[PDB]
Amino acid sequence: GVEVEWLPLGEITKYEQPTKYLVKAKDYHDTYTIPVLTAGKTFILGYTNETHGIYQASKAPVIIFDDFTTANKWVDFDFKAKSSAMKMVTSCDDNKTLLKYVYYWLNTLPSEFAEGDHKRQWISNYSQKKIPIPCPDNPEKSLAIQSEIVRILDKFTALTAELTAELNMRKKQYNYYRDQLLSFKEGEVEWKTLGEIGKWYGGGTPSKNKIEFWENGSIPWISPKDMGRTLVDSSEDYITEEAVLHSSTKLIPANSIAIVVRSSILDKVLPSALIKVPATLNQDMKAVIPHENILVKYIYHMIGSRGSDILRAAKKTGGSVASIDSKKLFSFKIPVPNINEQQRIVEILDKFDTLTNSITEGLPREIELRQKQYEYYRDLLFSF
Amino acid sequence: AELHRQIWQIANDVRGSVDGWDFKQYVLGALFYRFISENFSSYIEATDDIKDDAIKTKGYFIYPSQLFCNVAAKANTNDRLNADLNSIFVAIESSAYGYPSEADIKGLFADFDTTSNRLGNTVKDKNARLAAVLKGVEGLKLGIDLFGDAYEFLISNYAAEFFTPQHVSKLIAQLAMHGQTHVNKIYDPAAGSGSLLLQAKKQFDNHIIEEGFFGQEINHTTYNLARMNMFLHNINYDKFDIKLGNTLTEPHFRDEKPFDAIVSNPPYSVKWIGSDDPTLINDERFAPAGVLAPKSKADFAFVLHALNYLSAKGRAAIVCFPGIFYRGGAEQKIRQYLVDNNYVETVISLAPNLFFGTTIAVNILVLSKHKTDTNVQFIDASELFKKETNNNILTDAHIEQIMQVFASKEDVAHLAKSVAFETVVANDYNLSVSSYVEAKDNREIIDIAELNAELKTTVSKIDQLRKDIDAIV
Amino acid sequence: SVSSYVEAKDNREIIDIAELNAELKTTVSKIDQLRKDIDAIV
Amino acid sequence: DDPTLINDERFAPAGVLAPKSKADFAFVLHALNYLSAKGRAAIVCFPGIFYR
Amino acid sequence: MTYNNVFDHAYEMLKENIRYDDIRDTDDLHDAIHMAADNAVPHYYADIFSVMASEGIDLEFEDSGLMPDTKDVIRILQARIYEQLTIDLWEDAEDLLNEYLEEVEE
Amino acid sequence: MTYNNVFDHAYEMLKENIRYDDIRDTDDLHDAIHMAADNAVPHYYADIFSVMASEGIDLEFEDSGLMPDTKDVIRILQARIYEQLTIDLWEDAEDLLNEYLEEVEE
Repeated sequence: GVEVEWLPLGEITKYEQPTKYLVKAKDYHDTYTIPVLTAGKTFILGYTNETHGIYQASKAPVIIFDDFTTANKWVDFDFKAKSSAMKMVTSCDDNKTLLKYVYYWLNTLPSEFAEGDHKRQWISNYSQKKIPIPCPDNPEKSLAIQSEIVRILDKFTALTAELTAELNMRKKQYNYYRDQLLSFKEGEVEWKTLGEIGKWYGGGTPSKNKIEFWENGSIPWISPKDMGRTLVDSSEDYITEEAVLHSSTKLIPANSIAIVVRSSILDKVLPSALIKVPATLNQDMKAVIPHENILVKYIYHMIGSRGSDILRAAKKTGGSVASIDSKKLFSFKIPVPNINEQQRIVEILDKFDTLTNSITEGLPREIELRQKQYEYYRDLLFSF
Repeated sequence: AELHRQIWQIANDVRGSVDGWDFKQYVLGALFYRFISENFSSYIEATDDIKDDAIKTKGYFIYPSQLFCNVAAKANTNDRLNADLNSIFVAIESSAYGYPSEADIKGLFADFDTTSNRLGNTVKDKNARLAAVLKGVEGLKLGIDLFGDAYEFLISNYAAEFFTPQHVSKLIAQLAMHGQTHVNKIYDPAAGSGSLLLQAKKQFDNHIIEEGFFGQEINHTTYNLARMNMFLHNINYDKFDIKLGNTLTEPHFRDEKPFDAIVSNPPYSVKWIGSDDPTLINDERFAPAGVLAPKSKADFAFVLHALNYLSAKGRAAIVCFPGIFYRGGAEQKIRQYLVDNNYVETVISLAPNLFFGTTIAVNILVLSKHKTDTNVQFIDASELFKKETNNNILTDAHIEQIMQVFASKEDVAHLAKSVAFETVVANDYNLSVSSYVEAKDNREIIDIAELNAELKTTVSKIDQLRKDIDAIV
Repeated sequence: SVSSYVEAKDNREIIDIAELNAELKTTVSKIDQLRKDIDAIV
Repeated sequence: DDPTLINDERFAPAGVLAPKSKADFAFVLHALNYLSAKGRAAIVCFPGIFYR
Repeated sequence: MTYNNVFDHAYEMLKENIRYDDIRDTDDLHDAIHMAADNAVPHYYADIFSVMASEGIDLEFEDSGLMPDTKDVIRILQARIYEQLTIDLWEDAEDLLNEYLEEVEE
Repeated sequence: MTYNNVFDHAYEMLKENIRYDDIRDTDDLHDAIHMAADNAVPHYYADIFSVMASEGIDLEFEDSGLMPDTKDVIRILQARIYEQLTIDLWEDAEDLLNEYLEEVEE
């Protein structure tokens, strides 16, 4: 690019409201076909894609989400929905814009777009200005010098897309690959009952009226809002060392595991993590320490592989927000082999998920750092 | 706190166990009757009588009628009613509030003591109930100016629907003040209660006394609690009035005055139909506006009422809504008329929440008639410790941050600053475009995140290697 | 109810047909690493 | 019981009473007294019984 | 405080934005709906839950993009109020266009 | 339908689980709190929003693990009801242990 000029945004842009919608059908199960794309995670379940006055999402418009946000951007990928607040941005001119280009340039200004605090509509403000343009090279080689840089950006967006795809296939194949190996073990491995591997501790919760018991401290606290991770070394909450006077808790060792028993299961998969610090957890979950006949990683990956059946074993317990009983969680038998079939196969499956799992020794250290430096390469490339 | 907590507990014992809007009237009547009981005692003993009798003077009665205007008797007070516990029947107070409210001569502020109503199911249920209530009321720890201080929480027992939080009262007090030691203070349209009227002059009575406190409000029980609010807090008598009615439809005094300071607090949805159905198209104060205020945005009708009653020596201090870009075509030009001169001095935003379920912050518009003329938008969002105001509710010195910003045009990074007159002529006169200074701006570096990612991929290669090796157990 | 709840919408996966698929993903990913590393210098 | 409802005729073989906030099954113990040999009852309940 | 109470304020602000701006376009007046209906929602807690406990409105969205996927429950409730009011003002604008623009001919 | 109305049902079911089970332990009776307080929450829409519009309860959690991070807003409201009731029944159980177990000595 030889000549760089700043141009207003609304000069080469047709903005429009979405077309009229009546798409409140009562069931929109996965057997249907349209991609309903929304804000945040841009996918809700399907609907029938024809003859509803559907906007049908042609070859490359873009969108904006939302009222109060005006920041979320997604490529209209192939042919998708119009999902009732998708305000549409396209161009009248076609020989200059190629508005995936201005998709790639619109996410380069986080100045005002990182401030969502008040209740406003911002349509005219981004409708004004600005954008950097290779004008006045139009229409000879304006988009021709943009071809190299959109090749850069398209290959790098493709890098992010393929990394998400291989992370998906990695976790899928790894989740099932945990369980031809290490499973149906014969013959014949002792079906040792849980709780006969070690005196595991219940939990306990202090009341949060006392500021002296709550304001400071260094004992780590475990609550299921901080769970959902893998290999928790610390959490959001550190509880007071004096507060164990009436915490009704037990101080557990530094090679422990922890398991939720409230409101994560009965809908989805219960998480688990190697907890590495001596910590305390609440009423609403349980702390598990095993005893000397084992490696604790083996019990961890055993529960993390058999979670889909130990949630089945005591699933309902009424229609409650409370969940799985203590007794049927206590009374499950896992195969516990000889000592040679612990450390080797747990180093196998532990090296495999320390390939996978977040963060340190994992793929996200690659993925988000590529995202960060991709955004920085965008900002470095787009100056004059 | 010191005696906030003990009298707090003894008074919150009384709240049980039904809807407090009705028996709060009995609580108001009991505490008001006890304040009369001790105020008139403080007059007449200034050491003679522990308890009184029924005297027949009619001259010694009429001396406080022109002076205090609470003239019932000597021995019809709460210190003297405690001999008559569960006194059959309940509505002798309905007699005992009538002859103090004869009050024809002179200067009444009466037609006022109709708080203690009659419900109740029968008379004996009322008798046992007010016996227990007066037992809890006299059982309060007496101690002496702080006696209405717990009554402060009695005006905020619902707000933990519209009175004030106290830090806003101190803010509007320190914005109406100071440097204007001249007649008069104060005027108040949409008065609500006298809480925000209180801490301006109740702290600054020794600064100057000038004239009366001028209120007006709509709701009848709110009118009653407002006209007892400044009564109970040891403020004087003479011109401290609150009138009844809508301030828009019935403003008075018209002549009195272009004032020196006003305070207010308007609620949302206080609407009225424009533009107009009434004769306020042809009024004495909306001719400066040109076009008039629409229905659901009746807040700026108060601020167009405000420039009527204010002198160029004096200044304004009111609060408004952040829900604005231009508010229709009939208020963008009203904001244009506000910025058309140097009507607005400063504007100050706050932080969410530090209110009672709003959950958003507010605008605070401070006006005068004085030429500089830069529309300095000294907003704030942090800090503003908006979690709780209990960091020294007496003297926080948190406005000392704001008064220090108020000192001389403070251009503070990650804070507001003195912005120009024609910086806002470029915008459509919003609040705030400037400044909102640019926190959490984060970017990256070329090569630091990639040799890392290369090491991560080389960890991934040997992970692939022992994946391929360990396919056979 | 616990009984009976007869075994609807229950799903499992495949052992090693998806591992060489992810291996092909990684062989695309090596030249993805190289196309990032070469294009990281302007 | 405070009342005489321990010894009533519709509660002759069954078992101990139904408490206050879980008064659903008092209707169904009332049900199978008022039924013949022949026919059938069709009643509705909360789902959330584990053993209550 | 029903749904109809909030609908009356949104109704009157719609009549303001059609009337005193004198706009004769469908799309610009639907942007005026985006102005007015968002400015007619209540702000107190109990005044929102009274409309939520009233008739007309339901809990569930149609567009989950109106939801901030976080603890902001009152934002979700306010967005549901906004969505129901925008549907009713689709119908109300298709009424009041041909109702009002035929009326202003003088 | 206030918060106190639901608190009375949870109060009486707590007195049931302490009384007719005759449990003399803190932890097992707090599991009985987990039984009773979860079974005393309402189920109608307006009967939940009337308690939410009432006093006592607030919107925000302390543990966000009670929140299903999804469209289930009524689950979030029910979990807030559950959390407020479990705190009040912490205090109520620490009352009723030494209030009741001294009473049953006969």
